[PDB]
Amino acid sequence: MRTLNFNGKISTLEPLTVTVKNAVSTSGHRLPRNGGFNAAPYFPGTSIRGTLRHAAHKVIVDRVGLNADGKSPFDLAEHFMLAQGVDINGEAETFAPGEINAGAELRSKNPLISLFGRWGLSGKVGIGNAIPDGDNQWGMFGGGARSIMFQRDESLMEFLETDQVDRLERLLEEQAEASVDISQIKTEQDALKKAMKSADKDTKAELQIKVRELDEKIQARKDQKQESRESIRRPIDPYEAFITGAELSHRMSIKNATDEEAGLFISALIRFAAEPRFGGHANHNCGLVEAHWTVTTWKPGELVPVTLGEIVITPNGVEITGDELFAMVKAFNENQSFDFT
Amino acid sequence: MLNFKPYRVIMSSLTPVVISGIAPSLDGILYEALSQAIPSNEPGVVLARLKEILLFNDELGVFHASSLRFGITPEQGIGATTSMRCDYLSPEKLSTAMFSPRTRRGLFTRVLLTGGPTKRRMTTRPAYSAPYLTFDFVGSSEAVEILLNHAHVGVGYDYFSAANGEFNNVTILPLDIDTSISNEGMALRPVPVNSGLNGIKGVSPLIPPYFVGEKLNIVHPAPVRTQLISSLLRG
DNA sequence: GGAGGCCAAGATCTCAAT
DNA sequence: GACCCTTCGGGAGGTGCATCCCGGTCTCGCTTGGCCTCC
Repeated sequence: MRTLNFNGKISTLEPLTVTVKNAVSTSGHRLPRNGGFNAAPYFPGTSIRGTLRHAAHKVIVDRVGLNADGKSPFDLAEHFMLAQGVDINGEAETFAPGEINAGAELRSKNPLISLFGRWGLSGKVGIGNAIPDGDNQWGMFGGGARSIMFQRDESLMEFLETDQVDRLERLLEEQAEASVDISQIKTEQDALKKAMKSADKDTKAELQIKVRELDEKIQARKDQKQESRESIRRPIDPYEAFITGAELSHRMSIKNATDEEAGLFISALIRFAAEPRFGGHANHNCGLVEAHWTVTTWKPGELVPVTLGEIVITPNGVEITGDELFAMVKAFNENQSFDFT
Repeated sequence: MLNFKPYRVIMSSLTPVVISGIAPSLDGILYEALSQAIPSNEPGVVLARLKEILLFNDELGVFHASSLRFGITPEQGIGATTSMRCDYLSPEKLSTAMFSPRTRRGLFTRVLLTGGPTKRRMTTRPAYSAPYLTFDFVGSSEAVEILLNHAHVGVGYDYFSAANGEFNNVTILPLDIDTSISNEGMALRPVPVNSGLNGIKGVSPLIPPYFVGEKLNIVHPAPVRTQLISSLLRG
């Protein structure tokens, strides 16, 4: 029973990005910000927590193994209890709200639910945000522009037959016509928008009405298209991300960690290192990181930190330093009482 | 029980703060920090230690620890943001390598994600984004410095899971007047209604953890208060 | 023949932008 | 094998010409009944 504080850094080998609903406006894609567009962004601790919870779930799945028939021994209910923390059938224990140290038996039997809680049981694992260190460590990556594979490489036309070439020509013509028509409709809509502010309070309704009707006219115009509903050639919008080699401060903790729960957490971090990526846009290999955490605890009876070791995750391997951490991992590996069902 | 002097703590806010109706108080943060430092969750033990680093007002039954007050600069002021939490059911989660789905005609019954017990939960909460967060207290500056810098505590709601209210650059500067409970007759923290202090009426415990214990009729300040950072540093 | 499962249907509309 | 004595100056430009175009997406966070096959 002790608190294990993980203080360290996260270095991005590749750009690190995340899509959040309230941060992604119609003007563009942005990282989460604690304020305006001039504030420094951050990588949410919710995303890191989700990635590490999935890693711990994978550790549990590997440990438990598969049944004789080869099917996983977890059904949907247990899967959602371990993954999302919801109870879908109402069969979960409902502890009394008064007490705090509740679920002692459940925390002893299911280390994953103890670390990352469920609804009705608080979790011992706190995972903080990844706050950048510098001041220009974010940029508009991605971007690009989808092209037409036959207007770029002429050798590909030799493969097409005559009917397919005719189909391609029809597709290009339809794309151009629809582009022009939709541009005209958008021009009219924007003209409405500019005079919308100058419009009177009574006029505030029917101008929005015409904007709406223009929108469904765009939709119907795109529906009229036959060869393709969407224009193949299009600019790709860039996504904001942390630059390569950005240093992000990360803080993680386990509150009242037994050796088994801390061992499960260390094992999750070990398994996380096989594919250590956060966030999305994995098609551009984004999210790949390397991190080193200084595992420390509190000296019993006084407010003095005690360093127990260090965990370093690199593309070349995982380095666990400190006899205490190995003791935690061994304690998790040797326990024979866990029941995750 | 120590030489306690009035201090003002100013921290830089890194993440939007979610306020659970009543503004977070510094004694709550210190209670969580001590619950992590002391490997104990018993309220009696943590409160017994918390009284060694925060002055306890016996007459009112509350710690000399003010509530949250956002510090606004001319560059950035108090803003409105939402705390977004979602279920990301990846192809790995929806895979037979993790669980065995129920089978009909050999096909696997898909998870109903638009609604039900197994829906993607798009839980969103109001949050506030300001450059600085400020608390007033009377206690040991060293212990509070250590707890704020090294413990896993934030300002607001559910910092453990969502990491809302992440802060850094904790600055503690001594004060001249104890402005931790009262100031010009207005309560700066949840105080008993009979204290004679003005503020918004409400029902809440007086000592942390504020989710545990009988909820008495209290008087607390407005949940969202802002002060200029220049006027906060004046001391 | 419930019983599992899918799919379509239900009101009107949301301004912030280096 | 002893030591003088180390230069002056002229003279530095002018011109054109500065392009055309595409093409900007799809979801979704709810519940229920109607209906298709299934055990």
